[PDB]
Amino acid sequence: VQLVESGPGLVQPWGTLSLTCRVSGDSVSNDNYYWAWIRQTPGRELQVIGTIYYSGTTYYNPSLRNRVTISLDKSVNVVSLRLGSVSAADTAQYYCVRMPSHGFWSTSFSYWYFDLWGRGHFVAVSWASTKGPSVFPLAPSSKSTSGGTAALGCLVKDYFPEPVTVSWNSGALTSGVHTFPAVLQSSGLYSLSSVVTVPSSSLGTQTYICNVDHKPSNTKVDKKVEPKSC
Amino acid sequence: DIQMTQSPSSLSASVGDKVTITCRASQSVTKYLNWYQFKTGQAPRILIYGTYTLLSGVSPRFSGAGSGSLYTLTITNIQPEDFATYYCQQAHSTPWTFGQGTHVAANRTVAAPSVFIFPPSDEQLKSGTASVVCLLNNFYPREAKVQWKVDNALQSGNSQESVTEQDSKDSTYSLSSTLTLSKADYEKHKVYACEVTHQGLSSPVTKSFNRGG
Amino acid sequence: NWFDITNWLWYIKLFIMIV
Ligand SMILES: CCCCCCCCCCCCOP(=O)([O-])OCC[N+](C)(C)C
Ligand SMILES: *[C@@H]1O[C@H](CO)[C@@H](O)[C@H](O)[C@H]1NC(C)=O
Repeated sequence: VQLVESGPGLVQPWGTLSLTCRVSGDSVSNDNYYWAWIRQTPGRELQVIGTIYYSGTTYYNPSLRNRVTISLDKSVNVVSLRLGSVSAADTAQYYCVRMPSHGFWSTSFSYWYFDLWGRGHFVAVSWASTKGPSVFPLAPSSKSTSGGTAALGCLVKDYFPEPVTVSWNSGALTSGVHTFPAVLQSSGLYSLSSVVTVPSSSLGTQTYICNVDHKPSNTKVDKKVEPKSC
Repeated sequence: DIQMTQSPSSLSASVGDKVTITCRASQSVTKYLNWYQFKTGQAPRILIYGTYTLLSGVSPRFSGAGSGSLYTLTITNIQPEDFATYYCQQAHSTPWTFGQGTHVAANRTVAAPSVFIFPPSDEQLKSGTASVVCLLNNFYPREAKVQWKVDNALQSGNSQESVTEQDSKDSTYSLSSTLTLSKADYEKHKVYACEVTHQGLSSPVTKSFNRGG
Repeated sequence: NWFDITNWLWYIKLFIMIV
């Protein structure tokens, strides 16, 4: 059973924001399960936006009830969430969730718990428009070397909205990688760095490419990082 | 809405220790109390429902207890895969509500950071600004002081800091201090230096270069 | 809504199980 959420990265204020969750294990009309939408705001607070059932019945959190709708699309096995009149305070990670419906004679009747969660999908709500990042190499030198290992990276600067995804050598290099959280610059754009430590002996034989992705602006960038020889 | 509060908000523990997390509610929730595990990298994961019941595939180190308005999650022999943030949720009332979360991090032996410095990329000088990066790799504890010095003068708000989350296996942190400047100012001065103070260093560690060579 | 109803239904069910 797999739960893949998807939707837009950035939504304009006063717009309506729609997300879809593809359920890859069993049918949403299984009627042993309810399905639900739960969101986490920046600041770690967990809010349960809504609950839905194969029969059509929905529950909506009162503070949102005036402007939210959940529905099932049985033919493709997806569950949809629409949230209208959206403001800055709706910027959040949106999780799709499954909830056992225990029947009257079940040992665990009236016990309501969220037993399976999707990976989430982040949605920023802002008047500001999308803007892709610039990628600059952080080349190794004698000054970014400590002992037998050298450090290198690439700076992903000036982008909006979050997030950016960074990989090294197309996923084959995943040992000692540190891609930092973003920081909000004065300009109102985001920037981070991604750095890896490798054995210094491996420069001049192994190529190191960093692969940046920014789906809100359809940005893909491959930057090659060459040793400097200080 | 039933308000939920966990204690402590954050804690840290050595591998093997017993860890108890307390969840108090504004009303009585009559044992309709669920516990969830949140780790970066994976999808959120339930571990307990209805105070006591473990779900399949959850290790029996986790155990739930409580009644009335007061419940408690217990990690018996805490393991590397258990370091995470835990949430309690009430199913008693119509709008389901979570706690604020308890972050459980690792205790570890002191580890000094390796310090690296990066001057700005030629491409970026072409763009018209200049960022210089100081990297502090694989250290513990989290507290570290990073000062920038340009020709021996200390900087203001020119730089920003960022800190990774604790490494799953290393149990250590890394930190980037990026100092951003106009190309003008960067071309003005010569000697750019990054000074680091941290426990498990005896003397402050400085990394510096001369602009150009 | 139905959720809150199950809260009481549990006690109803207990009343039944006793007999
Ligand atoms: C008409 C029926 C008469 C019932 C009168 C009320 C007294 C019955 C006491 C029964 C106590 C058993 O529940 P408990 O284990 O203590 O905790 C609550 C367990 N649930 C969360 C599943 C509900
Ligand atoms: C880690 O354990 C040592 C051993 O007693 C203790 O002194 C120290 O305070 C602990 N650190 C934290 C952050 O709890």
